[PDB]
Amino acid sequence: GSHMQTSFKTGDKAVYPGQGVGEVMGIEHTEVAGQRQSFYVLRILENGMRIMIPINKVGSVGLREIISEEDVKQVYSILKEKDISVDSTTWNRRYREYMEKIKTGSVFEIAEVLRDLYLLKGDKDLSFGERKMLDTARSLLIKELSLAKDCSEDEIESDLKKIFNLA
Repeated sequence: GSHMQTSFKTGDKAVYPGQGVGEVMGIEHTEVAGQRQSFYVLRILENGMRIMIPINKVGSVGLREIISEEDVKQVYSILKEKDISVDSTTWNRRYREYMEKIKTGSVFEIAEVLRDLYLLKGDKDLSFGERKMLDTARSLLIKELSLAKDCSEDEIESDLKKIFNLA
């Protein structure tokens, strides 16, 4: 053959503002009320769903890849120190500087946030108010670190046992 492409086939991960849980598996050609149109075959890593992102409605790109395994390695090193265990007095003040990190959901930030609350209780079963911040941070921990995972959430959720020494 000769012609058999669109924009970018399988080989890059793509993350739009809404989900990001997916990997490019090629381009599918559908028909919108009888019109020839192309879409990125984003294969959802969560359950195996199929999103068809429009290669044209996205304008310039629309779908922007997240951090790479390079970051995932650095991030682990930020939390690998079990000596960050904040005091219960300063903890109330530490809640504030960590509350702002949840707004950004920055990978290097969230990992530090959740870690602080994790070591604050020693185990994963945080208190009512600690679990409230941790629940939002955990949902982002495995979202960014998802790169080194490429599997069930248990991959990153369990990494925390080797980092915070939960076992």
